[PDB]
Amino acid sequence: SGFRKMAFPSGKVEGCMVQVTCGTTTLNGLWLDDVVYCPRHVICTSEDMLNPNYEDLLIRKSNHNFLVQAGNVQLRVIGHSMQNCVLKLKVDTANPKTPKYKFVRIQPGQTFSVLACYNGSPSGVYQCAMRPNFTIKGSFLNGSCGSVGFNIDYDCVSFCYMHHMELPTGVHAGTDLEGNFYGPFVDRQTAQAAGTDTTITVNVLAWLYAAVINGDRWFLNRFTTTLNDFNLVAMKYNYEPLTQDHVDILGPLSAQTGIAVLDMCASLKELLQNGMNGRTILGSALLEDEFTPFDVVRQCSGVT
Amino acid sequence: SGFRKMAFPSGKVEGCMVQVTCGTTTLNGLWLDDVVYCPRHVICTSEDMLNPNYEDLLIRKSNHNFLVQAGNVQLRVIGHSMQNCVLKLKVDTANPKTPKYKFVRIQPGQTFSVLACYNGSPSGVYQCAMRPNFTIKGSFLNGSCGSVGFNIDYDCVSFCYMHHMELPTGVHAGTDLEGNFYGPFVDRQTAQAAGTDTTITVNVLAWLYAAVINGDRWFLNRFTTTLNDFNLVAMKYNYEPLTQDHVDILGPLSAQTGIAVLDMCASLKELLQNGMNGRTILGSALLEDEFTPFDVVRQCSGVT
Ligand SMILES: *CC(=O)NC1=NC(SC)=C(C#N)C2(CCCCC2)[C@@H]1C#N
Ligand SMILES: *CC(=O)NC1=NC(SC)=C(C#N)C2(CCCCC2)[C@@H]1C#N
Repeated sequence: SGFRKMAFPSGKVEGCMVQVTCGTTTLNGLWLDDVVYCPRHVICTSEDMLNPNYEDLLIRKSNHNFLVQAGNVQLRVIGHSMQNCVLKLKVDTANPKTPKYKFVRIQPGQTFSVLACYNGSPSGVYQCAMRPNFTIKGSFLNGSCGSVGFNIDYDCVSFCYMHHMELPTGVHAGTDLEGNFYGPFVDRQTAQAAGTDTTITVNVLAWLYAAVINGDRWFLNRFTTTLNDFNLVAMKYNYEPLTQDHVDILGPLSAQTGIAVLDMCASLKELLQNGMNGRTILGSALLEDEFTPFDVVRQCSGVT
Repeated sequence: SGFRKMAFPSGKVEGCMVQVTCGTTTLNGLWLDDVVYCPRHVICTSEDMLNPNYEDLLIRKSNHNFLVQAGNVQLRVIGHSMQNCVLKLKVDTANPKTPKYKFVRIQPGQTFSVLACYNGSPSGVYQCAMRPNFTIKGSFLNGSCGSVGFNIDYDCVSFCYMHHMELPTGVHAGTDLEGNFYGPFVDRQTAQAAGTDTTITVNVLAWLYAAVINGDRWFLNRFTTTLNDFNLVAMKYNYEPLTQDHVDILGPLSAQTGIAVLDMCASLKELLQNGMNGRTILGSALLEDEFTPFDVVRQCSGVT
């Protein structure tokens, strides 16, 4: 029993972290096979970030201008290319610590672990979600760009995120491992405002099921509702609309607890309309939306 | 910017996790050098746990009765000994993945990361604190016993906890790496009730400083207080008494923010007396007490 915001074990990603320096700018890189992936703005100075033309700045860079350090050993760069907002540095040595991996572009509401890094060295690991406005509420200081987000399925690491930017509001923006930003963000130091950070309804429901499984059941009420009625309430409280796909995804949690998805929806509806009344659910005084239904299943069943 | 419940990168501990089987009971072990550490109740059946005499049960066990599996390879057990509530299995092979390590017995209020494991395989990593009643609010399912808690300083892993038990209330109890339980707990399936789970005052203050550093400053008020006045309020709200040692430990946070420790104490006092009034601090609707002052410094400064 007990329910925690759990991140995946980070060792498989720790063994891929390198330092990438180009001129005076240094950031984190990800060494997978004989390639190093890093934000393309490793070729920029702080002044360049105001209005960078990456194609023009990259013309003035050769393989030897990129320094890649793995721990303390220097990897020889034998090729370089820009792919969207990431640079791919072909090195002469395959990473001996390359785990089984895939690059995945996740959907909003999906969760992943971030291995926060500075100078190619790992400092911490935390769990977070791709917000519905395509930002992440990370914890990143200067020097963390290039840190990646990932999920682990048995022995396979699915890299889903690379840290590139911090918006003026303190939220973070980045790309998948193909260099495409999540959301409408750009790698430029210009005012980029995020849209409404709505709550991930299916995740709140999933966490409400985990609460029931762990004995926190005070919030369970005597009512039910329909998807349309629930959605009218969810729209009022800036919650994402719930779909039949989300109901199907909640199926195993509904089966395990004996609580119909729409019955939990009605419980959530009353919580939105009345508040927690000074009470907690799983040690939280607010409704948690950064546990997907699969995260709850994994944590409540013990998937290694 | 951004503040997250961050755990240490777990790779150095992942490479030490083994499976220990004795008869039909299997739990997690920690392989450091040529020794494997695990809960002594690996020699017990579920019936034995009702009233075990470990010394008597251990007489009927030889080196060959303990099976140790590292990933999938079988380590040869060449010695065994009981040290308090842990068994030490001397194996014929030194762990090639042994990081730099120390065994430390932590004080209540201290935080550490837990690498939750099942069958010697890691499933997740989370951050938690040794509560003032010597329990931990972990997340452990059947098969997780033997999972360890640790802190990392540069390249050195300080192991501080080993999971041994779940109390009837859902909280967890365990030992340091010398087999001594934190608190008055015993490795017996008998009713053990925990004492008052009080709030770690110095950690709440430390998290209030992290909030100020990250821009959440609504709670800062126009008052100050004394240690004695603050402590009268802290006693009323089941908060630990704050000492001059705790004030000294908060010194760097006080220096960085320009907020005197007793001024933050007065802010905390008003928060205890009025509540949050529906507001959040660092995305939390309650006061967080599982970040030590050192954790805040590390996260807000970028220690790898
Ligand atoms: C996202 C990020 O922080 N980018 C960085 N840009 C630049 S100039 C394009 C930097 C420089 N020099 C640093 C790397 C060194 C520390 C200061 C920021 C980063 C990073 N990370
Ligand atoms: C702390 C804990 O869970 N202990 C266990 N005891 C016993 S009997 C002494 C077990 C058995 N058999 C298991 C290990 C296998 C899964 C069921 C529980 C554990 C554990 N862990």
